[PDB]
Amino acid sequence: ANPTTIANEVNTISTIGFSSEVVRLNYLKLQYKFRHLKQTSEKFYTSDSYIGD
Amino acid sequence: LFDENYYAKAVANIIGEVKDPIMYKWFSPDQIEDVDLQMGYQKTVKWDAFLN
Repeated sequence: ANPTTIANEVNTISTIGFSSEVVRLNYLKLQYKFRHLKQTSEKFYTSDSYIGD
Repeated sequence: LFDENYYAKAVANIIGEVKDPIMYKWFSPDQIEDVDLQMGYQKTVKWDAFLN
C-alpha cells in the first residue's frame, strides 16, 4: 500500500511483502536406433571406390 | 634416365619457368582433389541419413 505519514502518534503502518519463486528445468533423455553392416562382413561389401550395399 | 634422355632432362629443368594456370583463383583450396585416371569414367557415391 501507500506509505504512512508519521505525524503525532500511530502504530498501524503499511507493510512491504516478500515472495519466493522456484524455477524448475526439466531434462529428458531420448534415443535413436540405426542399422549398419557388421565389422566382419565389410570385406564382402568393399568396392572399388566405397564400402557398402 | 637423364643421363640418356636429353629431352627428359631439359623438360625437368625448364618445367619451373611455366606459370600457374588461372583456374586456381576460381576455386578454394578444399574444392580441388586430384584423381588417378587418364581416360574413362569414375563414379562417386554420396550417402545421406534421415530421421524416420
